[PDB]
Amino acid sequence: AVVQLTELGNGVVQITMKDESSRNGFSPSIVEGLRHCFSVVAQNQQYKVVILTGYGNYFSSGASKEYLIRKTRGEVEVLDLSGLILDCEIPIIAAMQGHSFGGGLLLGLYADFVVFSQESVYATNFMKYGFTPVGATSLILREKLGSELAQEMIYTGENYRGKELAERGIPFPVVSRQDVLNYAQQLGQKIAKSPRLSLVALKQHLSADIKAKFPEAIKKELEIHQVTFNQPEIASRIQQEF
Amino acid sequence: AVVQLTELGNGVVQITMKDESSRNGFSPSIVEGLRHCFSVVAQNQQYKVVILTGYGNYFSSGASKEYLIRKTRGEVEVLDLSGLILDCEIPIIAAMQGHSFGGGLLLGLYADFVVFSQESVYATNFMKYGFTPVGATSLILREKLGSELAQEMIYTGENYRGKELAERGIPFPVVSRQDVLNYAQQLGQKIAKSPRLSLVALKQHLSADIKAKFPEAIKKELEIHQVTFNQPEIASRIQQEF
Amino acid sequence: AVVQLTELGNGVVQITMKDESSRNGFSPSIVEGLRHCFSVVAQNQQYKVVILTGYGNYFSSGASKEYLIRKTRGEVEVLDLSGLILDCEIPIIAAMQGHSFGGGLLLGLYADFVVFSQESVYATNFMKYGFTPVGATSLILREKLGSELAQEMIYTGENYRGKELAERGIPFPVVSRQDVLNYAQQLGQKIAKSPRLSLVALKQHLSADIKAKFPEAIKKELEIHQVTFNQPEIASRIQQEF
Repeated sequence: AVVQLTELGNGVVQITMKDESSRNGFSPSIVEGLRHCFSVVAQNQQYKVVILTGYGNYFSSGASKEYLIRKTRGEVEVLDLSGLILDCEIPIIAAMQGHSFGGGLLLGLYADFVVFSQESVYATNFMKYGFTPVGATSLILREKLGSELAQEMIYTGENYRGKELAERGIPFPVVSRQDVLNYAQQLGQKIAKSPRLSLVALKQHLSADIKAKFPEAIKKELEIHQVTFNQPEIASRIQQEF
Repeated sequence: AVVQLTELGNGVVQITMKDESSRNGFSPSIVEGLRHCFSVVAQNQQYKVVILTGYGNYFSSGASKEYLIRKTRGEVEVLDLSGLILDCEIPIIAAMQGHSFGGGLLLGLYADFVVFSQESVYATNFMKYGFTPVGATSLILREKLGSELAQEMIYTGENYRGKELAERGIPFPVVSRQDVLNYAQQLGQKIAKSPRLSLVALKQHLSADIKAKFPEAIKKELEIHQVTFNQPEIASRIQQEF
Repeated sequence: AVVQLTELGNGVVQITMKDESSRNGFSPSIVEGLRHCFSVVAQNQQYKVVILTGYGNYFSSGASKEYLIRKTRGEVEVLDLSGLILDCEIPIIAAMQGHSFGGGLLLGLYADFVVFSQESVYATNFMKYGFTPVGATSLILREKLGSELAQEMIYTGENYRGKELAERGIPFPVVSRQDVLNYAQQLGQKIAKSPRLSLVALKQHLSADIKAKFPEAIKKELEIHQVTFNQPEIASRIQQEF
């Protein structure tokens, strides 16, 4: 119920994340709804484009600070949602009409096209808490945003408004929040003019370089994360971010 | 006669494409003239820079729609003009004073330096007709234009004015059509100040990464093109583009 | 004495190059001071960030023309200062408050973060004299500046003001000379908020791709440099640059 799939016509579908209690964080119901909605897409051979979007002021909050505290005590797994986006056969547009944090930003950046909101806040959060990324952050961020913006965003963990990112020349559209989904929907109908077979073939071809590097990047980042996350001072740093 | 080589001084030469009947498309006379002019360059050890340019409102139209229709019926080969640019020992400047479409855009983007016209139209056409690129489009476009502009241009097949491309921050000069060739000629004399041996050595060095990936990229794209081009609905899509 | 290390607080240190006789060129005292100051950093496990900076109107002049003349006669080694920057365990910010030429520009571009001065002049000098780069120039410049700016800067050897580079959209900050060091110092304190272990781990991770390509790039460029540098006309070209 927190993640709904709706048909927009011409094989364009929308996956909408709405879990207001967690602010579209990676809650159990969000992860279940995403896996369900994307498996529905996988069974359907008529769909051509997916637009992934959130609700209100939120695209995706990623892992909560509560989750991170549970993790310092080894009570919870590392979540890897990359497969859902990466193994989807058809192009995905991430319409990030609201804020995206940590794994929430990665969730959008794994997509084939990304639309930012001008007013919203975007962050690879990890180093805000003093530890290194997971989810092949380095690979995807350097590929999509360029190495210098990626490097600064990764080292600092700091928050960037959509408009600040445009001003530093990211290749993605950065429009007003009320325009984000509409824009994605227009781009979606544009792409969906093509035969589905060509869209599937093209996506596989264009993704091959990143796809080939991904398993190793994921494993390497995790090795480093497990070391840096599990240092004594980390729990207290997380606490100071509440 | 449709492709002429002229000496500009200081080892800078110009290859001018003028086939008005086909609009500088890949006509038999254009392909013959290009192969001839570039083999002339290959024999000459005095030349330092080539400026490749078209006529009037056209740099290069690539394969005609008529050619594509002949191709749906297996009457014509896939044209691969990459060798002519890629195997040239000396730097080439593509002065694209007019429109460049499909293989015509690639023809310019294979060059070491590229100059765009503000008013002209630029497209990787393939997906306009519903099928995937040939000629290592993905490789070259992502390398020269960045992955996000490349991806959008490849998925859509749509037409972009020089000025629209500058506004989205491509690293190439985008000047008025009447300025394109002059600009290329000035850059050409600048480069030609260097010893020819250093120019040849530097070009080989800077090209090595792309050169190493190229045969595989070419083969892979062709494999996919042969599948997507030869689907039943394609002939009719081409027909609707006349 | 020409290179001094000073502590700025919170594990941020500054390495200041001041050899006014050579204009911060790669003089014996500059190379000795750099090696000393960086080995001091290597022994200290408390430091988190280094800011590398020059004096007055100069960051680094690289190899003098006098040195190059000695080199045409085989009297001097090729200098490779890359190790000092590349083997430093902690992030380095190159605050290039003044001009940087040839190996002097590379010295800064090897760093994890780079700040340019608006008014200063920046050049990969090699081809100004008619010969090819050393120090993995192609690798680092294409990675940090993008292939098209890198290519033009490498082919021409020409001089670019900080402000000209910003106008062509380099991802680095380009601020007034009086602001360069302050800016670097602020960025330095920002980064130094993180645990040193995470900073060391992250730097290694983010550097791995370039680090893996570097020995081969260095060797390949040197092979080509040794050919192009040692051609008969080169000594006279250097002479005309005095």
